[PDB]
Amino acid sequence: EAEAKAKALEAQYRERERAETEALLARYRERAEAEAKAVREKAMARLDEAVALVLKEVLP
Amino acid sequence: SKLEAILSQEVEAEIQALLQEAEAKAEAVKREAEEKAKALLQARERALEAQYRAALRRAESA
Repeated sequence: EAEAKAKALEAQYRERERAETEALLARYRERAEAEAKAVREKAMARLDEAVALVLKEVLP
Repeated sequence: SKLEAILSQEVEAEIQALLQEAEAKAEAVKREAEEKAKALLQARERALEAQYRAALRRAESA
């Protein structure tokens, strides 16, 4: 009956492991999904200058 | 008689040293199992615990 305890412990241990890594991905990933976009937007607006600059160097 | 009394009395006092002995020869078995068992449930807390912490770390690290 002690072998039973441990076998049963493992189950739960693996279930919880599963659940934590599986949950971890959602949570972690969605900050990636958010920030990547969020550095884009910062650029998007103010973005003229790069082209303007680059054009000046190559143009002559 | 009192003669047969001494033989009774001897035999019984010997009997009780066998029976108590018998208990002790059991008691160690009983308590051995208990000790063994403790080492089984604990040792399996250990391995599985590593399989937890390390699982989450690499998951975060990934």
